[PDB]
Amino acid sequence: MQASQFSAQVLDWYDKYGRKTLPWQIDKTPYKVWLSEVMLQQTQVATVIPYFERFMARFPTVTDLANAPLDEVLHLWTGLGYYARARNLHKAAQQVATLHGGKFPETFEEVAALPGVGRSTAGAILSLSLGKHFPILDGNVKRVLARCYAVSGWPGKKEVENKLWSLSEQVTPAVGVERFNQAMMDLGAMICTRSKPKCSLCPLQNGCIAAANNSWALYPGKKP
Ligand code: SF4
Repeated sequence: MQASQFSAQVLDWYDKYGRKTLPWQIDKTPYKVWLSEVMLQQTQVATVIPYFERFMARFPTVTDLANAPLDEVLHLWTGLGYYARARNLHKAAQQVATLHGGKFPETFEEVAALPGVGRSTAGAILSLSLGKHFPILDGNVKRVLARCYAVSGWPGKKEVENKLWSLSEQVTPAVGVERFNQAMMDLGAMICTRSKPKCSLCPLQNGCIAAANNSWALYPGKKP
């Protein structure tokens, strides 16, 4: 499907059905988007929301998080699993307090230099909170693009992951990037699911190659 048609259909879909009232979209900031991206990495949204709210009440700024004892951070994380995320979260807050005056960095290289933050998390923080023109590629997004454009192969191989980053760059627009990147997370979470995707509710169904051939189970490829 042509890229300009892809982005316009995703944006029109988000206008009419999209998630717009999550706590981190009210009065968005880079701090709020970073905290939400780290909690969502290995946890589903319904579980994350109460934890996000308790972390913003206790730590209203990144300096408050940096100055707190690591044990108080681990105690509030209890129940989220995957505690390396919490240890990296605290070190990253200390780096922002120490190197950047307590203000969350706004350039890609400085954001991705934080522990716990990779290439997709960095572009999510800067596109969603400030409107910068960066694409994302988490597991939800990988599945939508690999099925729409029939990208087989395991994304654990570099050549395959690079093909997926190039497709995400191509379909991600500059006008409406904040809406588009949230919409691709929503589609991958709620519509183009791992098992039996809901293609009749998908705004890409008229041009998706997997839907034309009922071949969604081939994309992305699995570990060989
Ligand atoms: S039409 Fe179906 S397989 Fe294609 S992107 Fe949408 S939900 Fe996924």
